[PDB]
Amino acid sequence: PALSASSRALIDEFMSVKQTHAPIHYGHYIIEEVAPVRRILKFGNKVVF
Amino acid sequence: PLNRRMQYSYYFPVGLFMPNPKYTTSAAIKMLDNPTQQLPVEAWIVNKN
Amino acid sequence: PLNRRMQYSYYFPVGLFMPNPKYTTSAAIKMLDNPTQQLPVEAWIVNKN
Repeated sequence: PALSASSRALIDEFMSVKQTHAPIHYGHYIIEEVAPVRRILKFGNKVVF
Repeated sequence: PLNRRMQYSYYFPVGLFMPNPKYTTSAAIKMLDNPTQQLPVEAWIVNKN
Repeated sequence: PLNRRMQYSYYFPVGLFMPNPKYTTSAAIKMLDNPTQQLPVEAWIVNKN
């Protein structure tokens, strides 16, 4: 499974706080990336591995 | 010939429906609408760039 | 001649309108405005001073 999000709010919450984010919201969700290649993420400067 | 190209299949769902006892696992996400009649429509994924 | 300059062109939008599923990624910033009828009309930037 790759990085998905059913809203941008959950992907902002994932970009901000990596460890304590919300993987499931009320009417949305977000699936983290468990790929064998660690694709480093960047939305501005909020660096998430 | 040692510069081989792996192929990894990636998947993600789009527009599921959550179970009816809806919940949140983190605060500070306030979407200004009805949270019970909330429905996914999209899949905001991340590109290579 | 080894003290050359660069031209890093910058940009920033002014006065965009957010979609009607409005949201927040952080609490503890409470404005005394109508949050659904909110509308940017300025754009505060930083200087180099």
